[PDB]
Amino acid sequence: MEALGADVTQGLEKGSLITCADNTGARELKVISVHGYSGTKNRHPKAGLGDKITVSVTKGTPEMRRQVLEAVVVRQRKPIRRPDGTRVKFEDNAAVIVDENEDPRGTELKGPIAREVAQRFGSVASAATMIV
Amino acid sequence: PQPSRPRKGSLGFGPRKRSTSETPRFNSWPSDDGQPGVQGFAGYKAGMTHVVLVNDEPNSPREGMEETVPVTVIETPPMRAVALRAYEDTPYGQRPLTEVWTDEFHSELDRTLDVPEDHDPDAAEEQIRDAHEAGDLGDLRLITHTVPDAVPSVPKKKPDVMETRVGGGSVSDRLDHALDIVEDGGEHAMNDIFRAGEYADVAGVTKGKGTQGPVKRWGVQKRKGKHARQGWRRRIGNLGPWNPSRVRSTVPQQGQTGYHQRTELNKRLIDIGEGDEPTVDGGFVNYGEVDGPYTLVKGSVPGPDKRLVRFRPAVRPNDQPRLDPEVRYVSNESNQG
Amino acid sequence: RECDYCGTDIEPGTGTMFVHKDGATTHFCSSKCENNADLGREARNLEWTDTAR
RNA sequence: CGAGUGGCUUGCUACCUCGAUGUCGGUUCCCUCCAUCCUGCCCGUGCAGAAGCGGGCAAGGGUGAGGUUGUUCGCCUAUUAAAGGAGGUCGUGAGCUGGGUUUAGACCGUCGUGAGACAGGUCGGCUGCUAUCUACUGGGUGUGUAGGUGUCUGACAAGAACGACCGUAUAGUACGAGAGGAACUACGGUUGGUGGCCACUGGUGUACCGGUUGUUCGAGAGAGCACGUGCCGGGUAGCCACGCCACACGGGGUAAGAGCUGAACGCAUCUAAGCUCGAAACCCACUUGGAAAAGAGACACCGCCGAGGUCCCGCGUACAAGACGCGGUCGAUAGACUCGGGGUGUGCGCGUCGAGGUAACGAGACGUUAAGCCCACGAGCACUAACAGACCAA
RNA sequence: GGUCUUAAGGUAGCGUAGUACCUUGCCGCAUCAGUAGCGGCUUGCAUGAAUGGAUUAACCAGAGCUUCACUGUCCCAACGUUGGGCCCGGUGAACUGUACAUUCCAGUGCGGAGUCUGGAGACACCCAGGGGGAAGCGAAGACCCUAUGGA
RNA sequence: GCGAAAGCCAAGGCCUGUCGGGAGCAACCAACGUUAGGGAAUUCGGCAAGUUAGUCCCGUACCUUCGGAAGAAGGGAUGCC
RNA sequence: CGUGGAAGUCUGUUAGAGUUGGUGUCCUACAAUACCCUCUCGUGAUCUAUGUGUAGGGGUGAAAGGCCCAUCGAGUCCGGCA
Ligand SMILES: COC(=O)C[C@](O)(CCCC(C)(C)O)C(=O)O[C@@H]1C(OC)=C[C@]23CCCN2CCc2cc4c(cc2[C@H]13)OCO4
Ligand SMILES: [Cl-]
Ligand SMILES: [Cl-]
Ligand SMILES: [K+]
Ligand SMILES: [Mg+2]
Ligand SMILES: [Mg+2]
Ligand SMILES: [Mg+2]
Ligand SMILES: [Mg+2]
Ligand SMILES: [Mg+2]
Ligand SMILES: [Mg+2]
Ligand SMILES: [Mg+2]
Ligand SMILES: [Mg+2]
Ligand SMILES: [Mg+2]
Ligand SMILES: [Mg+2]
Ligand SMILES: [Mg+2]
Ligand SMILES: [Mg+2]
Ligand SMILES: [Mg+2]
Ligand SMILES: [Mg+2]
Ligand SMILES: [Mg+2]
Ligand SMILES: [Mg+2]
Ligand SMILES: [Mg+2]
Ligand SMILES: [Mg+2]
Ligand SMILES: [Mg+2]
Ligand SMILES: [Mg+2]
Ligand SMILES: [Mg+2]
Ligand code: NA
Ligand code: NA
Ligand code: NA
Ligand code: NA
Ligand code: NA
Ligand code: NA
Ligand code: NA
Ligand code: NA
Ligand code: NA
Ligand code: NA
Ligand code: NA
Ligand code: NA
Ligand code: NA
Ligand code: NA
Ligand code: NA
Ligand code: NA
Ligand code: NA
Ligand SMILES: [Sr+2]
Ligand SMILES: [Sr+2]
Ligand SMILES: [Sr+2]
Ligand SMILES: [Sr+2]
Ligand SMILES: [Sr+2]
Ligand SMILES: [Sr+2]
Ligand SMILES: [Sr+2]
Ligand SMILES: [Sr+2]
Ligand SMILES: [Sr+2]
Ligand SMILES: [Sr+2]
Ligand SMILES: [Sr+2]
Ligand SMILES: [Sr+2]
Ligand SMILES: [Sr+2]
Ligand SMILES: [Sr+2]
Ligand SMILES: [Sr+2]
Ligand SMILES: [Sr+2]
Ligand SMILES: [Sr+2]
Ligand SMILES: [Sr+2]
Ligand SMILES: [Sr+2]
Ligand SMILES: [Sr+2]
Ligand SMILES: [Sr+2]
Ligand SMILES: [Sr+2]
Ligand SMILES: [Sr+2]
Ligand SMILES: [Sr+2]
Ligand SMILES: [Sr+2]
Ligand SMILES: [Sr+2]
Ligand SMILES: [Sr+2]
Ligand SMILES: [Sr+2]
Ligand SMILES: [Sr+2]
Ligand SMILES: [Sr+2]
Ligand SMILES: [Sr+2]
Ligand SMILES: [Sr+2]
Ligand SMILES: [Sr+2]
Ligand SMILES: [Sr+2]
Ligand SMILES: [Sr+2]
Repeated sequence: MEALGADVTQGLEKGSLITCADNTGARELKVISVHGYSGTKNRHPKAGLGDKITVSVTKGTPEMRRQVLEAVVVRQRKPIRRPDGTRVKFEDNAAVIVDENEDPRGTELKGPIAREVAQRFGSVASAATMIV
Repeated sequence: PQPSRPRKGSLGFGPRKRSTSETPRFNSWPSDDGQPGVQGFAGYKAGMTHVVLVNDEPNSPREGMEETVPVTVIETPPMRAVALRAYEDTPYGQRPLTEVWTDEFHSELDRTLDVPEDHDPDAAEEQIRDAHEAGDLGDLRLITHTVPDAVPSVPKKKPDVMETRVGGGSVSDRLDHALDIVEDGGEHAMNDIFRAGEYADVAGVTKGKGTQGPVKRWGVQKRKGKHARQGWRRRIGNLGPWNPSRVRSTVPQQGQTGYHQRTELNKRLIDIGEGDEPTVDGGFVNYGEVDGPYTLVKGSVPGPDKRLVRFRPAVRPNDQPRLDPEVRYVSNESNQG
Repeated sequence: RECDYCGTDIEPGTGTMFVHKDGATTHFCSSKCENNADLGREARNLEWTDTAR
């Protein structure tokens, strides 16, 4: 993929329960896989800020629940490193549901986004209220 | 069918034993290209700080912006090239022929060597030239030492002697270039060989850790789950199969870790200067204060503070030289805190 | 820059930036300041802090 | 239908062990095979392109995470370049695990008159030993080569030190009616592996500072105990990874293959002689070890009555013993002291205030006080201790 | 089949069961995915009425499954604490020992060799280590068969 | 303090649960503390560890043999002067 | 609403009894059945000291072929017996 412009320490794993930062009807997301990733023996597949991940809807509306959808990691608790050395960390771990062409499934996005995610996934940026 | 997995640690840095010389010895030298010159220098590790720098890379989306880069401060005072050794091409490889020494020696060099009182620098020079005429001359290298006396933080006064190659032009012109450096008094600085922004290969004898187990030494797993409570925590599963009925040297075992020679490739020289510009407040921890000739190497460098590190122009660079990087800021913040 | 907690000048190429739930941004100079903030303490009440003196 | 190769399955045999070679599965760690799943280079195509199908060379590297099941096997999910198979006593219990098989207890079904049985199911049900030899990982002492110091050489040896993917430009281009849709090349990044390092972020930090509960020293002050910190909060150095740095290109010779010239055989022919090319594979390049390489090495200087080394002493860039490295007054090696740089968070005492209370008394607040206390780092500083002196040696 | 054996011919219930071979039975629940678990169906290889059937509140160091919470069980390991370990004084065993013994790769041999054959490698001694091999040490195999054995 | 509980301390007893000296004291082992982000992905199985916790107030489901379930669950409070 | 204070009743390392898991430590042991944490019972079919009775094809057994002095699908000793 295109360079993020920040060094990420993947804060999530396969099976991690995260927040769904949108109005799709999905409240909680569970990480299943991480796009383009291949690990090593015994290693739990790791996901971080800027990654396109596959998720299952744990909590939400009856229609959205149980569905296997693709998402993009927007916020994470574990720090990331910006080129000026500064570390940036968030209050929660969050993702936004995305389609085949990487366009957000919902219309409105809840909470902030990292500027590096915005640059990589453009249509998610032009839906973001706050970009930090 | 039991998952595949790469082996624990590399087999190319073996045998994992204590180094013979604390002074690193390069096993390779750069290719002969342009003008003649000494193919290396040496300093003493001081510690680390960070530098705010302007992006030099033309292919970066951040070209011209401020970037924070980690830097290892190494004190690089002038060294003395006290002799010129010449090698001859024999059917058994390169063997040393003769050495051309000086008259002017450093006051405290007698702590390591048996300083020459009676030598003939002309008969030696003659033997080397008769060999060049015969087409038997191999390469030309200089016997060089450091002046630890110039560095107040390093306790030693006993010089670290090492051989360094001279490459560049023709064998005739680099013989003459070599003899000129020597006959003066041998004094040369980091500037004579290196320019800020060039890629150098730093060689050093690592931080000694004494004896450590397979987990630390080879990166093997600790015993997991139930296996961790049975009496075995940091011991490997087995020393090998039933057959072959011997323990193969490739199996991860205990022993000496650290105090090995490593040659760290492609290290960018951020800045070469003089003064107290990179010194940390309160002094570098376990080292001291820097106020003299220094070099700022990008990232980490093998060995602890006070150790002798060696420099050589990169034998295999990946990137093109982007000379004299713009240093916006150098951190002087205390390393304690 | 200046620390949004204590008030000292954050040494460049150092520190952490905490992004709150609402979007608010808080620059910290060290872990000490982050930890005092998590304890619910306000910088004005601690004497060692520049915002206090 | 015919001919075979292997020795993973199964069957057969009864050669070996019944004065015992510990049974499945799993795990962990190492090596290997090729009948190749991916990756490199190729040939064919029912090869437009894209995506495929089939075949050849090729074992360098990779081949991962999970849900049911003791399972091997297998079924299933999402990822992936791919998530290949097999051997090493069905590798691996003087390594682990003990879920299954297969003791002694018990139940159910079936069988039996019965004891009791079952190649049926089910609950429970133990894991010994101080390493003599050998083997290897690391560490020393001697001898050989035949005075010492310093610098090297390189026979050999090890490596995967690198593997792979995504994205951008190429390009909405070549190709194609359209749908759809590449490449060479140049770039940016990710992943796995590898080696090193701690400025930064993070962990630790029973150094240290503070808060505070119970109890004891009459109160105060200041302390002990509460498991090897009572608990809580912060945390320096160091050590660390979750942090940071580095890890080519190119040559040379080949395989499959594409060809040139060319004869046997006037022609033709990539081959028989000759030659130009051509794989992630081989050699070199690069990193690490390596004078015990018995052809036991080279060079320079010093010295043979003295060069050098050991002991000794103060110490670590070193360290389980041993070894290694540095300093030793012509000195900053260690300690004290004072600064600097850091940790904590405002000391004792006194003064003002303080809900109240006749008063006694009074939790606490403010000031004095960026206070007090403390530091595994640095600098200054010969004050203290590196003194005295011994020995070997051509 | 629309009686025959041998007296009767399985009624209430329960049922893929601690009983179901086929079997991971079929449908559903739950999970990304569930040989598990629960519900339903159920022709039950070979359920069933004091050989007691069914059911059940309460109880349980009893067997299986799910959720919330929690966490070094794991990703993936780090640093620290105490006692050992290591060096020194003192005390001072045992297991085991046909002999020889510096081995390695192949081969051969009663077909699972440090000792045979061919090569390769190999200067001696010592320290620490984790246990690959000595089909390591410990126990005249409890399995299996055999004995005109025992109980 | 509910307490013959913990923890601390008297009276009384003891330094004889009877070998010591040394090395920031390495690997490895036994007991154990703390670990960022994730949170059972571990494993036959949460085995091991951890979480919760005393007291008062509020409040409390299915089912039931009416006894129980029940401290269900869940929520709030808690010092000193 | 109070009184009353029942119970093979509950919590409980009270004393005391027991022994689920760690398949931890030990496994030439401290110990021929031990150590630590965890766990169960603790007014009753309770626990316990002493005295006393039952004896080997016999006892005793809330039954595991358990136990009858480290000895049990028939104790131990000596004899039969070389
Ligand atoms: C039926 O299986 C057994 O009986 C196992 C055991 O009893 C294990 C004994 C372990 C000891 C007590 C000797 O440590 C035994 O003696 O095994 C023999 C045994 O004991 C030495 C070894 C044997 C002999 C040939 C090799 N084999 C290895 C182990 C084994 C495993 C078996 C087996 C036989 C053997 C024998 O039957 C199938 O599973
Ligand atoms: Cl995955
Ligand atoms: Cl393990
Ligand atoms: K046998
Ligand atoms: Mg696994
Ligand atoms: Mg620091
Ligand atoms: Mg800081
Ligand atoms: Mg064995
Ligand atoms: Mg082939
Ligand atoms: Mg291979
Ligand atoms: Mg096996
Ligand atoms: Mg074994
Ligand atoms: Mg065993
Ligand atoms: Mg053992
Ligand atoms: Mg079972
Ligand atoms: Mg069982
Ligand atoms: Mg069922
Ligand atoms: Mg009846
Ligand atoms: Mg026998
Ligand atoms: Mg039998
Ligand atoms: Mg009989
Ligand atoms: Mg954690
Ligand atoms: Mg698993
Ligand atoms: Mg438990
Ligand atoms: Mg009695
Ligand atoms: Na053990
Ligand atoms: Na074995
Ligand atoms: Na065959
Ligand atoms: Na096994
Ligand atoms: Na391969
Ligand atoms: Na499986
Ligand atoms: Na075997
Ligand atoms: Na075992
Ligand atoms: Na096993
Ligand atoms: Na080539
Ligand atoms: Na019946
Ligand atoms: Na832990
Ligand atoms: Na062994
Ligand atoms: Na009444
Ligand atoms: Na117990
Ligand atoms: Na009971
Ligand atoms: Na009898
Ligand atoms: Sr050299
Ligand atoms: Sr070399
Ligand atoms: Sr065990
Ligand atoms: Sr063998
Ligand atoms: Sr082949
Ligand atoms: Sr392929
Ligand atoms: Sr099998
Ligand atoms: Sr099957
Ligand atoms: Sr295998
Ligand atoms: Sr079975
Ligand atoms: Sr059976
Ligand atoms: Sr069992
Ligand atoms: Sr000799
Ligand atoms: Sr493209
Ligand atoms: Sr299109
Ligand atoms: Sr204490
Ligand atoms: Sr508490
Ligand atoms: Sr050819
Ligand atoms: Sr020699
Ligand atoms: Sr019926
Ligand atoms: Sr040992
Ligand atoms: Sr026996
Ligand atoms: Sr007393
Ligand atoms: Sr005594
Ligand atoms: Sr802490
Ligand atoms: Sr689970
Ligand atoms: Sr699982
Ligand atoms: Sr509550
Ligand atoms: Sr009771
Ligand atoms: Sr058990
Ligand atoms: Sr013990
Ligand atoms: Sr035992
Ligand atoms: Sr425990
Ligand atoms: Sr009780
Ligand atoms: Sr007799």
